Amino acid sequence: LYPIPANATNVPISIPSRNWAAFRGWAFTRLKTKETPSLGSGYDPYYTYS
Amino acid sequence: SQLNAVVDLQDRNTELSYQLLLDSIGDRTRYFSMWNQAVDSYDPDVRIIE
Amino acid sequence: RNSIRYSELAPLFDTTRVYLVDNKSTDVASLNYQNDHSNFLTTVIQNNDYSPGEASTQTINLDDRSHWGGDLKTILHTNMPNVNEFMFTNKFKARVMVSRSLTKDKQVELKYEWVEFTLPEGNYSETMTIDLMNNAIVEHYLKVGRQNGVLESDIGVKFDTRNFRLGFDPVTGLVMPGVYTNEAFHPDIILLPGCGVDFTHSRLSNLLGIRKRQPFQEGFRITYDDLEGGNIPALLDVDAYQASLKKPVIKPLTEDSKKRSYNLISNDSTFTQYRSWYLAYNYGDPQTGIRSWTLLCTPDVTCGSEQVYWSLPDMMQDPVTFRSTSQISNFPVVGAELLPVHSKSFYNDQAVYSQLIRQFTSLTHVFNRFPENQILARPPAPTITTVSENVPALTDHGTLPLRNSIGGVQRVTITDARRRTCPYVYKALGIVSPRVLSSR
Amino acid sequence: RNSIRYSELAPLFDTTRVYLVDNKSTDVASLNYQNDHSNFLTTVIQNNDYSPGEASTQTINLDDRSHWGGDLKTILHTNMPNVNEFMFTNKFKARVMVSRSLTKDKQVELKYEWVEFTLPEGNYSETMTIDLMNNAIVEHYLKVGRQNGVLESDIGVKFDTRNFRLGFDPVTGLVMPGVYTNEAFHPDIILLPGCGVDFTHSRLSNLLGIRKRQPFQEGFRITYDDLEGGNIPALLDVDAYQASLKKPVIKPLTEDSKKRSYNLISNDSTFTQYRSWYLAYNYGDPQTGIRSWTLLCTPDVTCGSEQVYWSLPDMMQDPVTFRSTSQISNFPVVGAELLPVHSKSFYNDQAVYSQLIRQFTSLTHVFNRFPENQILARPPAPTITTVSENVPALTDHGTLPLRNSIGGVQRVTITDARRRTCPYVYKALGIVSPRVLSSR
Amino acid sequence: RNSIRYSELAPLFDTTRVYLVDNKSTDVASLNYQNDHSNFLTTVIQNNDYSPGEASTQTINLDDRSHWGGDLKTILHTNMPNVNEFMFTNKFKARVMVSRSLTKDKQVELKYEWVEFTLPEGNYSETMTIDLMNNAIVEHYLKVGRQNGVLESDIGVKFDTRNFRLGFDPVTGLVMPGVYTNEAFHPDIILLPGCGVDFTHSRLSNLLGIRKRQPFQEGFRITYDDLEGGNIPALLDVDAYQASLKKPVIKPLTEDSKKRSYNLISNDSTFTQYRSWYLAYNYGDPQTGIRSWTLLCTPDVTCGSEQVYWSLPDMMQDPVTFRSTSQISNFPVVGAELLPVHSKSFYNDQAVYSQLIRQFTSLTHVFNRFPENQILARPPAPTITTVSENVPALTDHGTLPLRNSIGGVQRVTITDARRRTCPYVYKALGIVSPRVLSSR
Amino acid sequence: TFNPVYPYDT
Amino acid sequence: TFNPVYPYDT
Repeated sequence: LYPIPANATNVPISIPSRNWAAFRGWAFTRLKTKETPSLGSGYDPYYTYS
Repeated sequence: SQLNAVVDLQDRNTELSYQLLLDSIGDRTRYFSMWNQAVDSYDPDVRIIE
Repeated sequence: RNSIRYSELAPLFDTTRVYLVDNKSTDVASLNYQNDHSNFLTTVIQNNDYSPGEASTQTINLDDRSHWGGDLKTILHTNMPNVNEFMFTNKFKARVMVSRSLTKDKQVELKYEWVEFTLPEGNYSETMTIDLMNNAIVEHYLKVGRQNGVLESDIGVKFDTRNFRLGFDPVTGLVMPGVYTNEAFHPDIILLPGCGVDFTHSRLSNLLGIRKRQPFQEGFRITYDDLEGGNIPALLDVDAYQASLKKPVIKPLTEDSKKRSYNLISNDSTFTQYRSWYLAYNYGDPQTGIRSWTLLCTPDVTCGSEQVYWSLPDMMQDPVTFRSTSQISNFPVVGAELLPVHSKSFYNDQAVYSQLIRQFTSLTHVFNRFPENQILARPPAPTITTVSENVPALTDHGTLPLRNSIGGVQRVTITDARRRTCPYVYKALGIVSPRVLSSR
Repeated sequence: RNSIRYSELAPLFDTTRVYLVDNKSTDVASLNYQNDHSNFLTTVIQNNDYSPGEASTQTINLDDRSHWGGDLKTILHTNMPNVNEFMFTNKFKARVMVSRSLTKDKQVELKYEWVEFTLPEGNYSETMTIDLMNNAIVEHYLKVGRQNGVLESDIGVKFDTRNFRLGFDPVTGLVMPGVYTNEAFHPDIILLPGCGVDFTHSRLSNLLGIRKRQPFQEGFRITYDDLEGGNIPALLDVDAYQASLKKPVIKPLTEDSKKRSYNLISNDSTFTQYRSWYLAYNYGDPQTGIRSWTLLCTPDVTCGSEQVYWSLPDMMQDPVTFRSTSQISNFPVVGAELLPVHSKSFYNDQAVYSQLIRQFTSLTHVFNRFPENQILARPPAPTITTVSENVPALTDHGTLPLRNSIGGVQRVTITDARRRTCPYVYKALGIVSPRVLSSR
Repeated sequence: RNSIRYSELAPLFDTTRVYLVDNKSTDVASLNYQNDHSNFLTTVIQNNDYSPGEASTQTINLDDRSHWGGDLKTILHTNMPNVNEFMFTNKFKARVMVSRSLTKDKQVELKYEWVEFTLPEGNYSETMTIDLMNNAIVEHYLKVGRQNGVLESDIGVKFDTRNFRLGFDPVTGLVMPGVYTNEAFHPDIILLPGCGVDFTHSRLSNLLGIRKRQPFQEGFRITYDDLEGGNIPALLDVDAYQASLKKPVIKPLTEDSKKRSYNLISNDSTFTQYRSWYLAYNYGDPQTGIRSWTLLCTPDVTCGSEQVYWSLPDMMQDPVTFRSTSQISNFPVVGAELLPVHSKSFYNDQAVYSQLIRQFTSLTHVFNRFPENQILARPPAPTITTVSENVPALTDHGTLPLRNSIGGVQRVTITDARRRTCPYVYKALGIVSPRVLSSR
Repeated sequence: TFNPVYPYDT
Repeated sequence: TFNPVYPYDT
């Protein structure tokens, strides 16, 4: 997940040199930060959406 | 063995994977109370006004 | 034979160093967040590329053909308060008088009850800690005592620190000087009939320097009734005696300025109803008194050297009998170490020459509210105050067995005697140096 | 089998010593120059002939047939100031009142703003550090406050160190003594409506002894609004009450000499608008107050034991996962050690008997500018001051792997937590003693 | 296989101990004489018969078939003075005014010159060291200054220790209090136009706690010109202002009792011609001021932890790259160790309450000669004085290679950074314990 | 009949 | 109307 600031239009992503053997491909979408609870923890204090 | 067979990553997406797995093996249009198996949808006539 | 491989980097041999550290800028951001320096995650990776987490995938592999072990030295640093809630040094139960009443025509009805007073975290130094306690006894009287009868004259329970018995004359039966010699010897607790204190759930006991001679019998209750033999003797009526020069002497000062009664047992006896621990200990029956089941000990502000246990669940093998689990409060232990707190000692001959001046220095007699009553007075400050002081501890555990596959993210955890993270840790970090031990 | 050869000298066996040292007269002249004791070059050669640099050509060769390692003990000595810019202890943001105005006929327009005050590097001791802070709040008022309305009466933010609540009477609702008992218990910060302080970018927080119970959540902001429950109670009108002997009592001293208002919430309430941290912590709602997310801790002037990492890029093999580079701020690490600074503790019962005398000693009341206002007064000096003190550290890292060909000139580098040379190093030097570990 | 033979005594195996010690009654008599505890001879023999020297013939033989090594722990003890000639702490160059003259009808001819003042070895404590310096500036004026014009009013160079800027009011442009707040913060050096100080050949710099941010560039010269921005502001004419209650204020006290001029730049400016280092550092342009190339550091009386190197030319093999010689000042080194001196810190709140009393205690105002001039006054004594203190050092070097034939008389030698015996050694002695390392 | 419990005299 | 912000009296 990469952040897209409000009104931002360009989204550059970089992946440091690594191994690609067996790579299958890419798949992608776009989500709203408000609708994406934070999963890097047991509880998201800033998640006010259901 | 006391060794944990379960090894997870924050990087993995189990819930979604299961969503996609279901669609591939059956008719997501059918409901199944046991697992609360009732897919989220919307009225086509609401999303697209005709 | 004894390699040490990593992703794709030259293999290393014989030994090296993996570092467990909280500080790292990257991981703090992501990983720990809702954690603290006593239960955190950290990447052992140390390779600038690779997103932490993605780091988590990688692993440091100690050659498989041999059983490895690693020396584990750590640097622990706290800053825990002398008196705080978590360590159980901010509370303490005591029984005081609640109401003094005129009842059913002629009866004097005294109602006593137990109550738990608390202290305001921090406030180091032993003497002052005493004061804060005495003050809490008062603060309570202020909210219940007076407004229910009970005078100051009959305030039950007060921690003092002197030998009410230095003046004492074996014939007179009185403290000739007319004053309880104002020097500090050891903390003790004084009680009035019917009341007393309980430390069952408090380490402050250890601060006063009074312990049970049989520790493991959970239940530290010291009643008035227990302080047998050894009630603070009474004061000579210095004024009467002198002016009178038979000789008055037998006259045991019954009150004081602002007229407070020294609760004397009877119009005759030279003894007062005030019982002192310190007295019972060395002045009472050694075979049945209190000296029988309690011990007079050196104070110690830390309240009791407690130990903390380390655990690196994801990096060391689980020691002999511990079983591996995921319950933070049961992780295997790999190293024990005393919790970083010492008793620095100082000299303040300024004590009691200072209490004298300290009272003017502090714009209030908040602690000395009863500057006349020889008992309720403010205990003398003892020369040689102690103060808990936090100190970094460069400890060193031994070589411990390692897993031959060290995960990218290791979990570090410092626990306490009862097994629970310790909020007062500011810095914890360790250095591990693996090395061979034998082969498979 | 295990030789150690050099240019043309007798071969040595089993072990010896290479010395890493800055002092050398020759190299200082040439080599380092634009460097400092934390990032320098040095010749390991130690042979009187040979021009340094030309030395650089030569090499110490540890027999090739074996993997060597060397014990590395070092001697590090600094002299870094308690309060300085590099460590982040000379700045700190706080929000104060900027302007007090008479507006649009009837409105009282209060304008508050955040501003970052700085301190003059060095000035050790905790108490004094507090003072320097309070002074900086003032120094600002002097450049903006007064000349824009705002009286002294309404100065927002002041670091004190006492328990505004000792006198307090549960009935009166006032500090009976008529004075906030002048004794020091712990540092705390007091705020007026609308203002507050922020330490997000400062270790001074750690000096006051106030930390977040959840450290890693970058963002230390403590608003007036946060200090719920626990506004400094008001003072009894000691004069009125006494002279009046109904009883005046309810009279809560509204001003003081030189008539400054104690901003009382209303003509009724016994509480003032002044909110104290220390109060909120142990006197406010434990479940929702500030005690919920901040921790009362022991001061510590050093501001926080930080560690430094060593690196000998040209002499040790790169530890497990570090990759070799030439970017000074990423060199591999070979040893970690706490940065040489301790908290020496002293006793000055002379405190507050000294503030009293200190004020005459210092020909100015620079810090006590408001010697009447019971709040804005100069906080009491606490008995037991702390002072960061620099100390040489004879540390000892373990045996580390070596390259079998040691260059004539080695580069030594001591870095800090954030990875950057540390200006405060006066002496750094290490001794390495190579020895065999296994063969190829 | 691993014997250890001596003349004609039972052979010993595996290990033992040879002792290097100065004390021995016999050898002192004969051998050393013109030597000292830093370059002496000693017999390792330890056999009561045999005349030393004749002892010299004998030898301890470590089995030839193996390469031996020995653990070398030593006991070093000095007693070197804080301030002495050998360490370079008794001298220091400064530029002062030599002559003030009335010339060629209307010209004011000022002649300045550099001169090196010396201090009387010993005199520890930092504060006092400052004083001794200031005094030396004076003592010179007494021999040249006055008798060539130059008044006290224009004495260039004085080491002080306070923040001439605490009173300062951003509007007034003056130190309102009418007195430079008499509290000590850090040593600094004040200069008058045209003069300044140089430490190029002195460690005292390190005593003041002022270092170059680029050490290796030999050349510590701090001119008046350098102390840009940050001239001690002037004092408010407290008397005028008050009595006058427009308002005088703008009146910046031009002299003092005994009428000395505060050299104000012009009849207008609030600033004086007196420039302070401490000011320039934190009050001047951070990018171009002095803070740009000098660093504010903790004092440290020792003047700088220096190291000493050991050497046992006749008993250990010569470490990697040293070559064997007979030039005492180039012997091979076998162990490095910091020179046994620490900074003990004390508390004297008695400072400045003591300077006040110290002046009456010392029957003379020798250091305070100008008790009126707010500048030339005697710097405040800082709370927390430091004092170099000598301490025995039980150090421990590692195992070092040995010669398989140890001579009867060994030569011991402790050298310093620059390689020269160190006169201040009272006791030096070491214990060597040989043991096998491999075979030939 | 209120005890401030404080010796105001001294 | 200038506050020196300093108690000159004492």
